[PDB]
Amino acid sequence: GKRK
Amino acid sequence: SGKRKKIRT
Amino acid sequence: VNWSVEDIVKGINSNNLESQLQATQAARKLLSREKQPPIDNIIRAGLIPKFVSFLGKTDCSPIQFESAWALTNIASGTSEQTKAVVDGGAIPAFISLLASPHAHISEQAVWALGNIAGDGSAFRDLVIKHGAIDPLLALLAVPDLSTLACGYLRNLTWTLSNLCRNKNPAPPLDAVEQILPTLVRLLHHNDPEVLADSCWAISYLTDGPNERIEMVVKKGVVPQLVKLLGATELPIVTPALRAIGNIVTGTDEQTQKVIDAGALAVFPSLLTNPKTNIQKEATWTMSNITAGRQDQIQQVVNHGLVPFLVGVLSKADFKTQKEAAWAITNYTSGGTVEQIVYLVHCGIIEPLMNLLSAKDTKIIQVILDAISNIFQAAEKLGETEKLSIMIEECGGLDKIEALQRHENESVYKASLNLIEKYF
Repeated sequence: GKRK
Repeated sequence: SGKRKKIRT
Repeated sequence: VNWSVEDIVKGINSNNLESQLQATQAARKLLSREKQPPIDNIIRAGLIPKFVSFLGKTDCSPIQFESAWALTNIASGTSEQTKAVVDGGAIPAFISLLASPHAHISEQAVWALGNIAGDGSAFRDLVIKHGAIDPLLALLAVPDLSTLACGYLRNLTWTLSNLCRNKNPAPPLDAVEQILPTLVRLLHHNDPEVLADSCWAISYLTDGPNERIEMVVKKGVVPQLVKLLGATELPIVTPALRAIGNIVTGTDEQTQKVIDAGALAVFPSLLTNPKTNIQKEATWTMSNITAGRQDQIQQVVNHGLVPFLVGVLSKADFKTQKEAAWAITNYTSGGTVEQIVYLVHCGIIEPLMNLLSAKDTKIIQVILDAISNIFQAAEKLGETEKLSIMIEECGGLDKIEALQRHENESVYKASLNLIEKYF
């Protein structure tokens, strides 16, 4: 999943 | 460019 | 020149506007000196309220200017120094000066408001509540930005970027919506400092939830951002890349707009860029692209970027190597068997194994997860043994066996599971  | 604050000299 | 604070006070306390002007200019010169400007001594002399009242002297424009410059420089300091300016009443007085017929006074007010807003979210929001946005944007409501003086436009862009900046909270949604059409226009301007600060503003606005990203992407700026990603000036590339990176942290559809705009064709250069921070932020961006859909992974493949990820894993600053490890774990979590096979054919195994010698627990966990995902793909092809041999040949089995006896529990569990199942 994405990592901000 | 990008500085939080800028002093005028 | 070189007045004492005592003499400045004496002149400012005279009942003589010209004596006050001369003393205020002397304060401005003291505050303008390159080394250790005596901000606190001026504050402690009590001069901020006088400066603030001088901002309102429409019949004496020179003293408006000198006091604006003095207060700009006081506000350029610590939060306590900026607070002293705000507590003097300066915000509405500067906003009133935005409408001055003297361009050098309007610009000085722009600058001061940028320092105040740049302090942090509370002063930013207070500048907005006093009504700064309308008159700032009115200064840029011209048919062609190129008719404005360059320094003035740069200061306007910089101040608008500080109204876009900071989090907890992010700027008011309605303020962002008000500013964005002007920011879009500034992003197409041809001055490098305007472009840099416009990019910084967009990078702030895309640093947050996907709804904020969407507000920016809907304005159609992603193609201009990708063009700027290609600029030769590092002050432009840095914020353009930060903004692109932020956008691909969003939905798969937001990421696809970056891909459609041609961004991946710039990554051969970004992933080999001599500036460490560019390589690191490019690899972070790649890791959020490889966390996307299989057809987006496929675009990474088609653009020839897997060899570049192998390169960054093999040799780069450690922080960049960590982002690369993340990019590989995301790739192998989301990819097809064919895509994962391709990764192995590009040489991922040996550099991955070499990074198991790092003293950072998180990167070890990430690499073990990736190795597991690759083994799963191998299981579906019946090639687990071939992969085991490859891992053993490059020294990887030794490193995993060692990791069985590791302080962190998740590391030990993962290593033992790998060995029992495949070795």
